[PDB]
Amino acid sequence: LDKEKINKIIMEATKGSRFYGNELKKEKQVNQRIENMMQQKAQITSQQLRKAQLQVDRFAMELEQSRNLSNTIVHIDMDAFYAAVEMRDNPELKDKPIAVGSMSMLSTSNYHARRFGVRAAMPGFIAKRLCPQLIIVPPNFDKYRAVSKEVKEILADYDPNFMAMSLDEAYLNITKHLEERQNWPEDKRRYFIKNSVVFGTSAQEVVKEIRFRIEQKTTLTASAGIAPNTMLAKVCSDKNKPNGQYQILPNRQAVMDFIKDLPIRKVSGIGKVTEKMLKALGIITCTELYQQRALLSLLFSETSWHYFLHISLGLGSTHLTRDGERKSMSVERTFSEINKAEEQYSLCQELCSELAQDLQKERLKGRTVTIKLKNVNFEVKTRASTVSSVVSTAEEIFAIAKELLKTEIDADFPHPLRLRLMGVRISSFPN
DNA sequence: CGGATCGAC
DNA sequence: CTATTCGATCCG
Ligand SMILES: Nc1ncnc2c1ncn2[C@H]1C[C@H](O)[C@@H](COP(=O)(O)NP(=O)(O)OP(=O)(O)O)O1
Ligand SMILES: [Mg+2]
Ligand SMILES: [Mg+2]
Repeated sequence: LDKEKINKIIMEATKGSRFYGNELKKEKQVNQRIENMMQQKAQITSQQLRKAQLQVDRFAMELEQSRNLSNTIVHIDMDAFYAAVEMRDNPELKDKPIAVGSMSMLSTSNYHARRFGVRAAMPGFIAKRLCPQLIIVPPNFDKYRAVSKEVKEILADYDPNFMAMSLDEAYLNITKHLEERQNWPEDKRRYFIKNSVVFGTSAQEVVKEIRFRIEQKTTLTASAGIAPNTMLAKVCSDKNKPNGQYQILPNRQAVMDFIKDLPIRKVSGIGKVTEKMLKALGIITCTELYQQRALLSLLFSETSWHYFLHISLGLGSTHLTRDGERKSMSVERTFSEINKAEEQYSLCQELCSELAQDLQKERLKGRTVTIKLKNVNFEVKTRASTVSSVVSTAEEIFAIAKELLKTEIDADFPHPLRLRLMGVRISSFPN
């Protein structure tokens, strides 16, 4: 299906739903927030622009002088992960458009199915109108967890302090390994086919060995970026996907040529909204994000343009900080409509139990409790409450969440809360 | 601290 | 029928 009929059936199948109501309502807030930003752009003077241009470029120099090309960062990323796993272990599904999910939602889809526009975060029933030969197949998370464990075993040989960002993804710092690998015999870097193969001394070659070894161990392909920092590496991981690599060599000129024409969306952390907002200023590539740096220092907060300047100069993180301790834990469930008050309490109590069980497993006790309610028109509320002494057991949590939900049914009274999702989150853990 | 929004997988 | 855990950030 073509790049016009896709958008045409999505609209055809979304039109007039309670969900699409809420999507239009979210679109206005965004367009308004843009309209407000264009009001500010109108009332920015020339003297302010030149006043900022100096202050920004004083900081840009502070960044540029401390640029760091000494480290070799790799990003590994599995291809069509949940789909690949399901394809691997069910031969029939190969050479056929699949998607892991339910009719309600799709985690992912394989590349065959992506040519019909079916993608991650699409509902099933829409993906079936886009492609009636789509086989939707339920997720087996425990397999995907097991498979991930198999790749993390390989990745640990190259950087034992690697950073598993997810099941399917990971940042590595292979700098220490590249120095050690320079003077290794062919015995230490030979691998047999599941008949023998050796891999070189270069970084390209280390990553070719890694990707090779994953394929022997899991029968799954992965893609990989190479670059002097994490931000770049993540983007060149996407470059030659599926089943490929890219290296941005460690020199300023090579960094900048890659950056030069790079759409800002492809940077991790710039998403749908930011793209549309910056696009209203005529910024689509990374060089344009640089040119407009001064203007941006006035329209956006300090950290937000501090980020945009790192992006424009091709900069990012150059050492992986061993994943820190969590700030919150949560559980939430979607269902067909609930509206009787006593059911909603029962349901909350159940969530507060699961959340207590989970805390039990990691031994954590928090001070803040936060319910989340989403009604049949997809309008989300969040209601929170922080307490002196920490809490942890199913009763203590429920005690607090009960009252927050009381306030909500009582506020809409005499009308009932017609809700489709409920959640409970605990936060404010100790030092 | 409470609440909404954004973004990633 | 049918649109799914967590950190970061901004603002009151
Ligand atoms: N919105 C979502 N909701 C639930 N699960 C999701 C999801 N998006 C992704 N996942 C799950 C399903 C995915 O298998 C897994 C990895 O996410 P990616 O790396 O972003 N996507 P993939 O690897 O499938 O394709 P490729 O990387 O080739 O683009 O996370
Ligand atoms: Mg992937
Ligand atoms: Mg992005």
